[PDB]
Amino acid sequence: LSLLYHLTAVSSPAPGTPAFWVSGWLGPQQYLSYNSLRGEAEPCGAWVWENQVSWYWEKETTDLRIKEKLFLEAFKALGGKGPYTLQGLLGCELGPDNTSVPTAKFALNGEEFMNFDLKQGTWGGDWPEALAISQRWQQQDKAANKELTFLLFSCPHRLREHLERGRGNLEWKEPPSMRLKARPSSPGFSVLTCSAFSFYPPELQLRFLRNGLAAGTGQGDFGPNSDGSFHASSSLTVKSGDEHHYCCIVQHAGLAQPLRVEL
Amino acid sequence: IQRTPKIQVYSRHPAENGKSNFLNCYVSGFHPSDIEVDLLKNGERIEKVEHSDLSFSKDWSFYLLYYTEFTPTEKDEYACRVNHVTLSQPKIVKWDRDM
Repeated sequence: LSLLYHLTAVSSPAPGTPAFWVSGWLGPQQYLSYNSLRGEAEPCGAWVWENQVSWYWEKETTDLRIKEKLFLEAFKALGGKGPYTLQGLLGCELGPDNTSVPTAKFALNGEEFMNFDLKQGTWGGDWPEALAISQRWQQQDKAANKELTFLLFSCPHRLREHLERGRGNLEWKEPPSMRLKARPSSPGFSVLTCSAFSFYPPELQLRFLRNGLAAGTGQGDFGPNSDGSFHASSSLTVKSGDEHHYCCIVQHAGLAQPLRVEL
Repeated sequence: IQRTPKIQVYSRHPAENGKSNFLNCYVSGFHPSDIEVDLLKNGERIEKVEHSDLSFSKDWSFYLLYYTEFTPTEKDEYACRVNHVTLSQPKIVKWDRDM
């Protein structure tokens, strides 16, 4: 399990729009939400009902707030009329021997450029506008400090405290709802499209059979529903008329065996 | 750099002409994060329409789900229009049913 925060500031928010915002991810589950027109970190989905160390948010909040000041101040450290886009990937994964591996990288308008080095306790990267922000934040009182705390304490403490308190959530298995439909290609051709609805966790495998023998996985496509369960589909081209010989096979955690999906 | 959106459009559950459902239009790949996304019943954008928070994939590309409740009868044709600095005019993605 990894606890990761996605952090985003843009120089010019479009009107009525968070100049900064963050979401917190326990794995592929979003536990925390924080824009900047609320200055308040809040739980999402199941994680709202977690019995927490309660004074847990007021550290999430103060943390994220302090993080936003610095973010919107990286902009000032910056050259032109822009506008800019500055991104945070910050957290830690926990692994088998009671350990944390911390993570800290940043990008500039979709391009990666800064990283927090923790041996040296700093904000590195040699390409120019790196130096720049590194140094505003460098020469800024105990921010370098406030990070390490974040990265070696606050993160592992938080993650360990989700693992104990919402373990059950982490391991929700919802089986996908299946559907195999056919639509038409060039005459002489048709496409089968096995569509999987709802479903969590995300790992899921689809494939195709013509009379039982394997006849390809297809073109595949993936994305989220809003309860944070998921959606998946694969399409496959077949000889028009050969249709009903085919079927779709879904493989997913919510299932005991694999499952057949007839047309 | 600039990165052009991939757009998908699917219901939450299996489409069943008659029961309450949920239409999702999900946009994923783009950058900058500035984006207008709207859900058309038949032609007109829809009123009560939520949209989850905005995140980004392992290469900083933002992704953004918009969604709304609904109910389809083989009258209506719901679809997803999206405009962004990189698309040249809107793309509309007709919500192909049971896919």
